[PDB]
Amino acid sequence: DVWGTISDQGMVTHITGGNFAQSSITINGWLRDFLWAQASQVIQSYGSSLSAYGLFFLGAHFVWAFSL
Amino acid sequence: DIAGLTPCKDSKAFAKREKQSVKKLTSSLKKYAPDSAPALAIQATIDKTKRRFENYGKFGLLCGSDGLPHLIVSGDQRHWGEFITPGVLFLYIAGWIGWVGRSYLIAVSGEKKPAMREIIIDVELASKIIPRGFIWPVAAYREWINGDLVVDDADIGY
Amino acid sequence: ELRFPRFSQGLAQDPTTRRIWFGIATAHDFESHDDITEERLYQNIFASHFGQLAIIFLWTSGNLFHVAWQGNFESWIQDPLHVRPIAHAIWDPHFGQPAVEAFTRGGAAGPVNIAYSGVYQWWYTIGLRTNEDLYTGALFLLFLSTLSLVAGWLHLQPKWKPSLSWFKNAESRLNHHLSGLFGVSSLAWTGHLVHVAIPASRGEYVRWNNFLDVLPYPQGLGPLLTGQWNLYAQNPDSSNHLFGTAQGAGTAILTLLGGFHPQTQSLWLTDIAHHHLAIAFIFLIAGHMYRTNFGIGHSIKDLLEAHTPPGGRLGRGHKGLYDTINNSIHFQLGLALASLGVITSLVAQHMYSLPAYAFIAQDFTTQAALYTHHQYIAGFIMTGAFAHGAIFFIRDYNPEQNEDNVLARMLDHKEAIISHLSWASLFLGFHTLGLYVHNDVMLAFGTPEKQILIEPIFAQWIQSAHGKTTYGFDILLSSTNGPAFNAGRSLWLPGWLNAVNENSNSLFLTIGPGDFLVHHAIALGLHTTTLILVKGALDARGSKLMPDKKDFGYSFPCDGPGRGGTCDISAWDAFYLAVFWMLNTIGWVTFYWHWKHITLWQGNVSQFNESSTYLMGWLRDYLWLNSSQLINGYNPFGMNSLSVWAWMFLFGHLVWATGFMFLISWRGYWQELIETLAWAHERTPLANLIRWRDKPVALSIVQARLVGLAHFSVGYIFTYAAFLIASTSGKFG
Amino acid sequence: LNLPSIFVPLVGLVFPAIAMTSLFLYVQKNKIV
Amino acid sequence: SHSVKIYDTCIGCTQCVRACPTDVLEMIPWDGCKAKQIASAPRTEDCVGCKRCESACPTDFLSVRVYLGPETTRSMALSY
Amino acid sequence: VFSAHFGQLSIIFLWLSGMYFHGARFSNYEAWLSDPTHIGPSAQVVWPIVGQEILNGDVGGGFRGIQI
Ligand code: CLA
Ligand code: CLA
Ligand code: CLA
Ligand code: CLA
Ligand SMILES: CC1=C(/C=C/C(C)=C/C=C/C(C)=C/C=C/C=C(C)/C=C/C=C(C)/C=C/C2=C(C)CCCC2(C)C)C(C)(C)CCC1
Ligand code: SF4
Ligand code: SF4
Repeated sequence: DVWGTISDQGMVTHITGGNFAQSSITINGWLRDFLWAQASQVIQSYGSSLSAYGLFFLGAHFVWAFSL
Repeated sequence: DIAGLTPCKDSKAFAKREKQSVKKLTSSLKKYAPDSAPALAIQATIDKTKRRFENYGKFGLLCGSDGLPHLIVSGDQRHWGEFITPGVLFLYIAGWIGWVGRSYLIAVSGEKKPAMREIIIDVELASKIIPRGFIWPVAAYREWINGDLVVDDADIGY
Repeated sequence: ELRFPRFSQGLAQDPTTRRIWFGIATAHDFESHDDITEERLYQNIFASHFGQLAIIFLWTSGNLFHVAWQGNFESWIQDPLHVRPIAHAIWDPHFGQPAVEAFTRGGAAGPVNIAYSGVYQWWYTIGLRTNEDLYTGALFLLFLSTLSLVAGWLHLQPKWKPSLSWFKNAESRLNHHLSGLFGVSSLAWTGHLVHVAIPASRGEYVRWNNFLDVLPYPQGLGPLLTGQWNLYAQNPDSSNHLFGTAQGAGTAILTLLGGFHPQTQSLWLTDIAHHHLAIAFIFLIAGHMYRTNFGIGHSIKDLLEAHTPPGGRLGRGHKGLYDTINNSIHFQLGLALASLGVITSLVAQHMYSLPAYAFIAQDFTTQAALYTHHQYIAGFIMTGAFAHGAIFFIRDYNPEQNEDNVLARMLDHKEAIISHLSWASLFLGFHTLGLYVHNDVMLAFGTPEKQILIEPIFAQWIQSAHGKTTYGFDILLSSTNGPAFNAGRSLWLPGWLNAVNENSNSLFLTIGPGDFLVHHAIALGLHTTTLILVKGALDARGSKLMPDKKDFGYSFPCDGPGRGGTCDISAWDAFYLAVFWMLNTIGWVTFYWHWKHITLWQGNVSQFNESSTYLMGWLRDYLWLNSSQLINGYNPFGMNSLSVWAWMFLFGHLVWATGFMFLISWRGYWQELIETLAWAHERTPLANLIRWRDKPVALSIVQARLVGLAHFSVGYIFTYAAFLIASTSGKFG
Repeated sequence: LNLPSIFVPLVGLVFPAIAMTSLFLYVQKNKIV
Repeated sequence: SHSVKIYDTCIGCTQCVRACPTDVLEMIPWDGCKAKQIASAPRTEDCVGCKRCESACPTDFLSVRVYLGPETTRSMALSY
Repeated sequence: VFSAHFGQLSIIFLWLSGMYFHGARFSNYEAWLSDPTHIGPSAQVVWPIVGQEILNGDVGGGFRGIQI
């Protein structure tokens, strides 16, 4: 609802395009439109300057499961 | 060749991967001044990449259909450099470390409070025992022969 | 006998809610009941086994009746590749109209469920053709289920109760069960195949009203009696045969072809008939080994007493094991459960590579479901085997009568056994996790050519020995001029070799470095689970920390905070810890199976071959990629037929997590809280006119461990089942 | 007649009521003999 | 009610009696040790099963042992 | 307690000195001063061994490093 870009004519385009109002009212909405959709950047980061974040993503899942 | 594999010096996929990596590096190189530090770093990376591919090609490795090197560990004498010789080196070093540790523990156990010498190392004593790992395979073998390596089952207890 | 439970005075005098819970949990532990004797134990067990048979027959009859009443078996028979079979109709008053529209499928006139158990293919392969046949089968099974209850009631009356010495006649029982239950049943099923199912696979309909007149073979039993048996094989089915019809049909009944039927992609029926005939012969011979009443037969005790190595390295050998086994029912249950678990895994492995039911190989979702289902059942059985084996050491083992035999020496070198198992687990874990992490780092820095990729040379060599030509090895059955190739060249080698070298089926799939890595991970799982269970069993009677453990029984909370603290010290707790590792290992197995097959069925093997060598590949290309349809079963724009599965998916994640609550927080926190609520209720007007009669208390320590593990397991299973079924059926149906 | 419309309520609502009632009255008995 | 037992390795140190929170145990005369006394458990209907007595005992292995049994109002420590 | 609190203050000052020195020596702050909206801030750079130099990403202003 806030962050995004604006054109010369003044048309605001949001990063996720105003999907919070309709999709955040079910658990399936949080699972599909928030975690699954937005995890793409972190899981596609290998081979670029952001690959350290993918490595830490996996390592932190490992430590969490280790605590059990 | 072995298991349907192809030598990496004759693989088209291997050369394709090399060319793709070099092109990806050159695209970044074309963003900076020729004499700037980032350009020199990228050029050094490119030279290192070419050297790596050439050495992999001429060291006799085998490449699969994906175009990546694969290792052979069944005992074939054309690939001992892949597993057997480094394995001998690993065993030699590990035996040295274990042997010097055991000898320190045995030499220190005769004191009044041996535990005090386990949280505070006697460096003077350890510096006489460290060089003796150089011949651990002989010492361990002779100790095994004379029955000094192992404790009898009847004597084991707290 | 005062109140519920009537079988335990100690529980019946308990004034708290703990009376009820525990009353349910100890109902089937007959050995612990008040004033129980040895004979009544066996008799009650016999009655209970009859009950289990009755329930099983009812379950099967219900399946048949519902399929006949509400299914489309007749329609499916005529177009088996494009029609979806129907399990049962849906009548839910909570449904909305869009769901009513979405769940109407398969040509039905109302909402239905699609069946994935595979009963349509099974029942079509054995010769059933109409709904009347299904109705008659359901009624017959209803009769058998009643027979079981009547027999159970009869053998529980004073005139008809077997004595204790009857239940301990080992030789006679072994003879009857080997000869009659295995061999004769196989003979009867072979007869069914010859008289009913094989003719049905050629257009001939044989039923109970005309089976006497029709001959299974034109020349009858003449060749069997005279010995010209080869006449039963000489005219097999053609390679252009259509399964339900007479086009290309043959006349043979017993063959040795091998390979598959080109249309149905399953095993030839004549091969199955000859197989069951030979197996029946082998069991009929096996069932004559032991002595009952006729002066011939071996003696089991005398067999055990004789096999003793003369060097003394095995002590006194197998002396005394006959009574040790025959006087302990837990020992027997452990042996049986171990054997059944092994063969459950063998069934799962052999049914995916060598299908036996017509048109089931093309039904991808059904095959996935069957493999996963039977592997999870096998895992649970394997854990139970070690559980009852540990129970043996506490309850029934007698040291004096086992002096210096193999069973005692096992207890004698437990430190060596456990330490070497620990070493194996450490080695596998360190080096396998290290290789995966090295490959992940190489991928991250953009240098995939620096990975460590070990070719699975030994497995490829064995595949070559079995006939595969992919890897260029020339050995045994993969060579042209050898004794092994020559000996079978004319019997079964052509069809077998044609099947193995076809790369569309799942017979000896091509393997690479990813397969190497995942197999060493599976080995890690097996070794660690075995370590946990074995340590539980061998330390059951005591250790240095608790030298008198056997006095306290199989399951008890702890021994208090003294001597450093003693949480989770009983054998029951070792079982509890091992179940987690079992679930982990079976998860790895089923993940690997599913991903390899899903890339096979899409024609994209290189995806698996390249992504499987590092763990981010597993996370991204298997889990994340294959969820997209599943999580859109319902959304802000509408719903489709996957909605139930989507719902189930979330249901699973919930139950799993709820289990964590019982596993992490322990009892003393909850009891203090409960006291306050009791105070509050006793003080509230208009509500203190109502009184409880069982005083509420927090759950016990062992009970909490059990409840937490149960929520964990249920959530595990439901989540994976939803993902597997939705992902496969969304792509293929 | 539509048999599901009659039998689904009986198995899902009435039979559980009777069974739970009987079990509650059984576990509360002061003495069984 | 729980069961509590005393074995003849007792040295009569009296620590278990001092540790008990509901007065289950007591000391009685004996002639088998240098302290001329031994422990006893005459009031086990008031035992809660805490095992402080086992924590206090110095011999190896223990000389006082507690076996948990059927639960009562007194043994579950219910004030309601 | 008094002495230990003095020690904590010493450690915090070390942390701030490190931050300012790394900003002065290994950053693109001066370039960022002239184009804040298009340049990504960066004040950490890595040595070139075992291929980790890929983490020196293209942040702009003739500088390669890790974005902060
Ligand atoms: C020939 C005589 C005979 C026969 C037929 C039986 C039969 C039976 N006895 Mg036995 N029994 C006998 C004599 C016999 N008994 C005698 C003489 C004694 C006294 C010494 C006993 C004492 C005795 C006791 C004390 C008990 C039994 C029990 C049983 C039952 C075991 C459970 C069962 O159904 O397993 C069925 C097993 C099979 C069909 C064989 C195993 C097949 C395996 C799993 C492989 C399957 C492969 C196949 C291709 C798979 C197809 C799958 C399908 C979906 C397509 C069974 C009905 C038990 C019972 O439950 O009683 C009610 C029991 O407790 N018997
Ligand atoms: C042929 C199979 C067989 C047989 C005849 C027995 C028989 C026996 N077992 Mg053994 N056991 C088996 C298989 C078998 N076991 C298997 C496969 C396992 C491994 C899981 C075990 C593990 C095991 C343990 C650990 C113990 C026994 C014990 C017992 C005794 C009965 C205890 C009782 O009354 O529980 C009463 C039953 C319950 C309280 C029900 C428990 C149900 C669990 C928690 C899961 C239920 C979840 C539910 C389905 C959720 C549905 C949700 C829905 C939304 C889908 C008895 C001697 C006990 C014993 O002898 O102790 C000395 C004991 O402690 N067994
Ligand atoms: C970069 C490469 C690398 C790395 C980081 C490691 C790292 C490790 N290796 Mg490994 N290993 C490697 C390559 C590597 N290995 C290779 C190439 C081989 C093939 C030869 C092996 C074979 C190997 C074995 C066989 C074992 C390890 C073990 C270990 C672990 C303990 C080492 C230790 O404590 O030594 C310090 C030394 C000691 C504590 C003394 C005892 C152990 C060493 C190995 C001496 C053994 C002497 C004995 C006579 C040799 C023959 C043993 C026989 C079973 C084959 C450690 C995590 C050990 C392990 O996982 O244990 C559970 C282990 O047993 N490695
Ligand atoms: C992801 C979770 C996880 C992991 C990694 C482990 C790991 C292990 N478990 Mg555990 N376990 C878990 C979950 C896990 N468990 C759960 C949920 C349960 C159910 C309660 C159990 C129950 C359980 C039991 C009952 C047993 C084990 C055992 C084991 C060991 C098996 C052998 C092995 O692989 O050794 C290799 C070791 C490892 C893979 C551990 C990690 C090693 C790291 C990567 C080395 C490098 C460290 C790094 C340099 C340190 C930096 C940090 C810091 C200094 C800055 C191992 C230590 C068995 C055991 O002890 O066998 C001997 C055993 O008996 N586990
Ligand atoms: C603790 C205990 C217990 C338990 C136990 C158990 C649980 C066990 C298990 C075990 C197991 C689980 C085992 C397994 C095994 C297996 C084996 C041993 C196998 C083998 C195989 C073979 C040998 C094969 C071969 C071949 C091939 C491969 C190919 C073709 C040909 C032939 C066939 C030759 C009991 C009860 C006793 C009691 C006491 C205690
Ligand atoms: S368990 Fe607790 S209450 Fe019982 S005798 Fe020991 S110290 Fe006393
Ligand atoms: S603490 Fe142990 S040794 Fe001391 S009096 Fe009590 S039982 Fe005896």
